[PDB]
Amino acid sequence: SRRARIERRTRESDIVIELDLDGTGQVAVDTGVPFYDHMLTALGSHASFDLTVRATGDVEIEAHHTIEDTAIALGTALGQALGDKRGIRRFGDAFIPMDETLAHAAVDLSGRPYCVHTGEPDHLQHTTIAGSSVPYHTVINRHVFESLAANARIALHVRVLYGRDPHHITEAQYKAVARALRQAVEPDPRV
Amino acid sequence: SRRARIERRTRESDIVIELDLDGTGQVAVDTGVPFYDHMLTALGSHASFDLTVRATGDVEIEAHHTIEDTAIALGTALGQALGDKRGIRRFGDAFIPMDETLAHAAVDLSGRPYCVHTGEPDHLQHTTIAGSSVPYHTVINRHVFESLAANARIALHVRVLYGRDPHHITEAQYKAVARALRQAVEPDPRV
Amino acid sequence: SRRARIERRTRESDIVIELDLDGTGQVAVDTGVPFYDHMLTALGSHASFDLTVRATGDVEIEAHHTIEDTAIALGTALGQALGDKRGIRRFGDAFIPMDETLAHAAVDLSGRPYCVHTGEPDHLQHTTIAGSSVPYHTVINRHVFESLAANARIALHVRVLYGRDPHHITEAQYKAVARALRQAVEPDPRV
Amino acid sequence: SRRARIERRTRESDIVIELDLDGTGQVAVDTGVPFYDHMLTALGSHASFDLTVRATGDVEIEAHHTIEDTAIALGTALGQALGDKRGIRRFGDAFIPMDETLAHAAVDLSGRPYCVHTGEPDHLQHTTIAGSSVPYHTVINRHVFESLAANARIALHVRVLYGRDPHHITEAQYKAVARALRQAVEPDPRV
Amino acid sequence: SRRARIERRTRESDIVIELDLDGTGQVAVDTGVPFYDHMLTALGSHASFDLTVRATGDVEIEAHHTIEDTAIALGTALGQALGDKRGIRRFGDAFIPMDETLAHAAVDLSGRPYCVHTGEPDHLQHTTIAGSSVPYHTVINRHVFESLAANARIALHVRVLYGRDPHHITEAQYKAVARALRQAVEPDPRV
Amino acid sequence: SRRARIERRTRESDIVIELDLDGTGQVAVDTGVPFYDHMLTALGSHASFDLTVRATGDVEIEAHHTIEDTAIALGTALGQALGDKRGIRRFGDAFIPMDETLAHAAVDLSGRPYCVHTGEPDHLQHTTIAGSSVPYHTVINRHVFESLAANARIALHVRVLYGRDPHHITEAQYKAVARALRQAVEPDPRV
Ligand SMILES: O=P(O)(O)OC[C@@H](O)[C@@H](O)c1cnc[nH]1
Ligand SMILES: O=P(O)(O)OC[C@@H](O)[C@@H](O)c1cnc[nH]1
Ligand SMILES: O=P(O)(O)OC[C@@H](O)[C@@H](O)c1cnc[nH]1
Ligand SMILES: O=P(O)(O)OC[C@@H](O)[C@@H](O)c1cnc[nH]1
Ligand SMILES: O=P(O)(O)OC[C@@H](O)[C@@H](O)c1cnc[nH]1
Ligand SMILES: O=P(O)(O)OC[C@@H](O)[C@@H](O)c1cnc[nH]1
Ligand SMILES: [Mn+2]
Ligand SMILES: [Mn+2]
Ligand SMILES: [Mn+2]
Ligand SMILES: [Mn+2]
Ligand SMILES: [Mn+2]
Ligand SMILES: [Mn+2]
Ligand SMILES: [Mn+2]
Ligand SMILES: [Mn+2]
Ligand SMILES: [Mn+2]
Ligand SMILES: [Mn+2]
Ligand SMILES: [Mn+2]
Ligand SMILES: [Mn+2]
Ligand SMILES: [Mn+2]
Ligand SMILES: [Mn+2]
Repeated sequence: SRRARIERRTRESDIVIELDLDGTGQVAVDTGVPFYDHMLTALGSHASFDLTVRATGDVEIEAHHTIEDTAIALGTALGQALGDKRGIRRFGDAFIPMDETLAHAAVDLSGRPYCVHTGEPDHLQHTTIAGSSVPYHTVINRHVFESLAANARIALHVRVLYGRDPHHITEAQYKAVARALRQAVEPDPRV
Repeated sequence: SRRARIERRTRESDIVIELDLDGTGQVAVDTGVPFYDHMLTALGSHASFDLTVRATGDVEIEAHHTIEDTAIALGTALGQALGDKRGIRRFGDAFIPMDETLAHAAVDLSGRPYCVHTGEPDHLQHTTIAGSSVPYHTVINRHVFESLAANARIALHVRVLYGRDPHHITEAQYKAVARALRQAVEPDPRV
Repeated sequence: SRRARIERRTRESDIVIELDLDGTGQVAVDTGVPFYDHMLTALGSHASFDLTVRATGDVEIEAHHTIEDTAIALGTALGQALGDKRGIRRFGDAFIPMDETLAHAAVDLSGRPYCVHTGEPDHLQHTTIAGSSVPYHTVINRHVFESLAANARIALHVRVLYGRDPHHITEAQYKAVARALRQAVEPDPRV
Repeated sequence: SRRARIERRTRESDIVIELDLDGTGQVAVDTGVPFYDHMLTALGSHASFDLTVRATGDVEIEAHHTIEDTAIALGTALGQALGDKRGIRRFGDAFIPMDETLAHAAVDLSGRPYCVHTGEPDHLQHTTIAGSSVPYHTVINRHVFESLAANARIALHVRVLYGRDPHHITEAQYKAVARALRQAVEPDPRV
Repeated sequence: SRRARIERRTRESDIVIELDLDGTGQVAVDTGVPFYDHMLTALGSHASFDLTVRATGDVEIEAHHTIEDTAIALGTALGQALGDKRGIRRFGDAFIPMDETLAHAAVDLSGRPYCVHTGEPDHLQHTTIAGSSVPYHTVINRHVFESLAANARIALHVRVLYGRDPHHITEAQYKAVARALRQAVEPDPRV
Repeated sequence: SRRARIERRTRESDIVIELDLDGTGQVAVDTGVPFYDHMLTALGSHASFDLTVRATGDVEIEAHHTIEDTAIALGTALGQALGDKRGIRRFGDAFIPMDETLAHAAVDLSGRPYCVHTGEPDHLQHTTIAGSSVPYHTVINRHVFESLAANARIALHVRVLYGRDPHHITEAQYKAVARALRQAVEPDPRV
């Protein structure tokens, strides 16, 4: 009903997105960038989407291109699956506490494409989250939310009220966008 | 059931308000102040009210008196239609992104009359929104929310988190009050 | 179903808590600290809990010990009654206007124990709310929210956006925690 | 062996102190000032003294005189019970965390009478801890430590590294003095 | 006598902790995060615990989850092994110089769960300690001490008085917690 | 058992040190610099060393050379007497109140040579302590602690928390190093 399959094949990467807005958190994400996988799994789960994301890109250079193309593809999927947007809440927002962190997101689904990202501590502009694989530079967080908003054609405002740990600060934001989405996407029993 | 008809006839103006709290956004507003009409149409629509507003006043002087009397009348209608206020959510709030702007409103419907309006950029104290008709001075925004809160006898807190365009800044606030209202006015399945 | 009875007997005090998460605001609180009684009655009521709190302690010293033990016991009750936490909203938040005051609370019920309390004016660190009985020092507000979060094992973020009156500032916070709780505790029709 | 009984009868008050340095925390304190009782019970207990304090004074005026005379008497008892001070550690110190508070105390038992009290937040100069009885003004904390040091004829340095709650800030200090005392008073197996 | 075995199996990780408070520094730690292994080996050794820690987690994402779960499990073990806490010193503290660094830790074992971490230079919020394996982001230090304190249900105050090298700054803190623990955990010959 | 005899013959001075770590404060110090004698007598006594120091140098120039050579020799003695350092506490620290002054010292005996000296008031960089004999310039305090740490091959951190009198400020530091030493040097019943 509200589903979309998006294939995005660029020089730098290969993306397949399968999205059902009216899901139960059946989410599977593999991008070659494990922390990104973790963030997108949280987003799909907490938005109660069913979501598959398969992506392979030029991670030898760094995660940037793959992360960006994936977000673009995902935003495109979101718009398509939304369709005419009639009968929905339209607006949604959510606060996410995560230990010391508090993040917030608000959305207007029928609003024009726009992203405002504020409150993220300055050290996240040069912070790396690294494991045994391809690392994630948190400076990309903004890029993701902008790409997503621009291709879903929605208004997305993401705020960090405060926080210290970069993992918490980032996950809380992704989760906040997710629940904001979940709320806004739901059928509105009055309109 | 939760309806009210208010007629307010002063030296400066003539107002008729017809309000149904449990509506579907059937809204018709004509005050002689087209931007005000636009704001009140948004308020009624996004609050899921059914709302008629017919007003004629001394617009040769400026919109102030008509805008004020209308808000007073509308607040009075809101209180009357609310009645004993039993069984309702009581509290409501809403975030409204509008391009670069983010506005918020929170309400307590059984709280004592009170309005706090904060965060609006200083240039809105002397900004005019002008078209082919009677203009709207944004400095009035505050006046409207205060008049509304005082006559509905509710607690109304309106915030602009940030914003640049005066049209966006104002509409986002009106819309925020609307959805806050809509939430608070709804029947609460537990109380 | 989601109920708990907690008895907490220390050197300083004696506490009995009876808690039903799925209640209708049937609340009875007696701690020897009337303003605390007032705050906890508001918390239980606005959270739509059914709640009994009977407590006797060393109020000759001051309210601190009794207030603290009670909050610990109450948090313990909340955790127990929550049980495995499956099927619930998990996240909740609420804004509470109270005349000039605006307070907010956000919760993550499956999050790790954590409390962040911010925005409370400095004069509440040495303010007393006094009547004909045992007085309440508002500096304790923080202590209460921390104790509650630590023993329910949840993430609790409480904010005062602004305010002047200490009674309003405190009640608005207690009420905000209550509605945040109420939301987060509710069954989620999708998970 | 290291015991002392002190009776101090002034215009303002009546004090009896019974002190055994080599005790097990058998402590009983009654001054008419319940919070003071609580602080002195903690001091005796954590210092592993056996301690009886019976005091009646002019509490209609306020606790000051009684609190002061008691501390003087207690310091006098400490000196007497110490006697020639041979064979002891002489020096002692202790850190006391108490939730958000951290306090410290260091002592030189054979040093000349001296007290330095630092780091206590400014609002404790006008803070009251009040219950159902005679209240305790925290501004007195300093007075107590000075009186104690002057009459035991020792060097006593009390610090608050940080803290917020006045009950915690005060109790942590009393407890810190207690454990510092306990350490310094102990027989030194080398001297 | 004072031992505990804790198994903690989450989505993100698998932890087994074996803890004897009354040990001789027989410590074996393997978490997949070699620097963490180094820190926990120092903690167990300097606390004179006997300690086994076996942990496997989602280090492809980064060390965070594994580090956190391990600390939670370890804190839980500490509490269990502590049992009723009767007859012990209760309080402990230790200074650790490490070349240019000076760190301190103080504990109250019967105090309520609480952690205050202060004095760590700002560049440790975005510093990485990297070798041939999974890296360690020092921003996590705080997270570890908080998790540990919350699950052992103790008061833990960790301070860096000063320091420059992140390895020294971190190890000195872990070692300080260890010796503070060791002291506080010991049988008290007077209580 | 843990003893050392050091003879240090330079152009500027002649030093003989006899050191027993496991002593009873049998101390005799003669350097031609009476205040230095006083400081070293305090150090040996409060460290419970047995210590003989005989030194003659070029005091016509000033005390510097003799004070320095003596400290070097003493540090060398400390290291030698320490030997393999097995079975000892390793870490030690001590607070020394002295009227208005509070000083602290912490040591790591198996740590690499390092000295950090902080908190000493600026006027001690040009202060003289003078009597009927060769004077002592307090600026040398630092030099002494550095020389001592470098030749004993230990980590020595000396702090003045506060103080006014240069005699007190200096003696408190020497005494603090002494008790820190005494603690760290003692046999550890667990390692
Ligand atoms: O909190 P959640 O259960 O949604 O997620 C698991 C959580 O343990 C993990 O994502 C995380 C916790 N702290 C940083 N990352
Ligand atoms: O965004 P809405 O569809 O609620 O409203 C129409 C919108 O295009 C218009 O009100 C507006 C857009 N920017 C300023 N004003
Ligand atoms: O506002 P409520 O009806 O939830 O509560 C009664 C209210 O009148 C009282 O609690 C109060 C009003 N101002 C300070 N305290
Ligand atoms: O922490 P202790 O057990 O020494 O003391 C009891 C404690 O619960 C009480 O004195 C207190 C706790 N917070 C303020 N006062
Ligand atoms: O100082 P210890 O012997 O406890 O630890 C060995 C030490 O050489 C090593 O842990 C280290 C030294 N500097 C940074 N790390
Ligand atoms: O305080 P002690 O007994 O360790 O030392 C004697 C003391 O009287 C003397 O060293 C001194 C006192 N004030 C400055 N110097
Ligand atoms: Mn890009
Ligand atoms: Mn907000
Ligand atoms: Mn995570
Ligand atoms: Mn007007
Ligand atoms: Mn418009
Ligand atoms: Mn407390
Ligand atoms: Mn009230
Ligand atoms: Mn006095
Ligand atoms: Mn207390
Ligand atoms: Mn975490
Ligand atoms: Mn210190
Ligand atoms: Mn190391
Ligand atoms: Mn030199
Ligand atoms: Mn002297």
